[PDB]
Amino acid sequence: GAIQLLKKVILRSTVCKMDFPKDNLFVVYISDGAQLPSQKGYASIVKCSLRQSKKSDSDNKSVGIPSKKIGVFIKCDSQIPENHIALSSHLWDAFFTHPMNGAKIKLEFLQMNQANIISGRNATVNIKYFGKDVPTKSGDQYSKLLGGSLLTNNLILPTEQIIIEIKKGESEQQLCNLNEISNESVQWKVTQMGKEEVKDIIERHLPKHYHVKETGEVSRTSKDEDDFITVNSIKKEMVNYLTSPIIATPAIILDGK
Amino acid sequence: IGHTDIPIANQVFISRVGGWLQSQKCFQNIILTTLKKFFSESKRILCQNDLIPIAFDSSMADLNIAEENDESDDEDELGQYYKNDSLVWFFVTSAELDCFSKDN
Amino acid sequence: ILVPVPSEAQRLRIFQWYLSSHELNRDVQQKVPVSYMDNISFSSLSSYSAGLTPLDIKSIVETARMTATARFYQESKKCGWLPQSILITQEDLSKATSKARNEF
Repeated sequence: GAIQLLKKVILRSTVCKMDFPKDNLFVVYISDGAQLPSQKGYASIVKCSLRQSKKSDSDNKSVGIPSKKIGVFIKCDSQIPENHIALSSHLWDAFFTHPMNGAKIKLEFLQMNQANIISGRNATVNIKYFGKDVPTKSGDQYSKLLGGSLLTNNLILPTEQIIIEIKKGESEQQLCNLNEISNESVQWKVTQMGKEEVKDIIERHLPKHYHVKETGEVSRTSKDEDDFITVNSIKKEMVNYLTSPIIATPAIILDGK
Repeated sequence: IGHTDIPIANQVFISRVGGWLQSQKCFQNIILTTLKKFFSESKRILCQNDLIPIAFDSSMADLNIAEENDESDDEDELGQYYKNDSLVWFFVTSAELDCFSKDN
Repeated sequence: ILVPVPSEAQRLRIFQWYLSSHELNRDVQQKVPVSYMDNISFSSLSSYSAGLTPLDIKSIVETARMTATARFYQESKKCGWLPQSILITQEDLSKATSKARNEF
């Protein structure tokens, strides 16, 4: 009964910032050089465990694996380099990571033949906002902010600090599309879950080091895009030499007084 | 002999072949993982007293990417993400089976 | 036992080794292959190779590969008629020798 799975492939993360039309929320960009059988799929980072010192690790033993498989739309691009992938910022936040090139994303498409998809009736989205300030963010407001979304059970957006387990009454669901559904048939619920289960959820899924808040970690600490135009006579060369396919020796030294 | 007629073993004792590579404590785990994968890829054919070489990318040593990447689909894009650099050998010392044949 | 700086024939053999195709195609991920024109006077290079070491020979051959690749890509951009491989000229190796003597 599960959705039949088309070709699955890995791809190199790219921070090359594209348009990423704001209309949709979870979409990506792939090179047009290859054929894309489907526009809908799942993406999943591949965690690289570097902290295996002192033997012990963070594998399935006493530590579960967060939801790597996250549904996202797919669409080609001619400018993006071949064998490369660009992710919407919302995707980066969903994966609990900042934009970063070179990350290897496992991905796999689907097909458009399925009735389990909620064909209209009762698309009860569980917007389980667990933040503070008792914000008046309405279900209608979130809808306006969440339209054009392919939701799936147990996924979190830390930017809004919102956890969602899409529900159809008491029947769950993993997929949905704005285009194929009527906006009336989606129901938005605004509440705050018990702080105990929220604490447990963050302890089990949100790592203690990750804090998506861009302003929380001040990076725009007076970093104006200063241009030292004459000295660019060197910069323009360096990048080329650095971007040159072949480097005679791996190193280049920049020297100054 | 036809591939059908080749008996299937149950327990196989393999003595790791002594080698400078096999010694490094920092490597052993990646080596045994490489063996587990290589046998997991598909069926294999072996003989008593034989030897098995493995080629692996030592650069992945401390990069202990978790096993939960079950049967990584694009092991080819991973292999090009890798580059097997160092080689090891393994000795098959015994195989357990209860289907006796002329060519055990 | 002392290992001397390579002599003329030693440098000749060093070149025979490095300029052998497969050695140049080690880390060539790009599809286009790499190779050299056959009009290269190896003896002249060996003679001009006075007072060098094999690692310097590696440096100079890689630098020649560089000038060749840069020129080839520039030509492909320029004319739009892409050739089917890469080539290295006596001039390129001569300038690499000059650069090597300089940095030495």
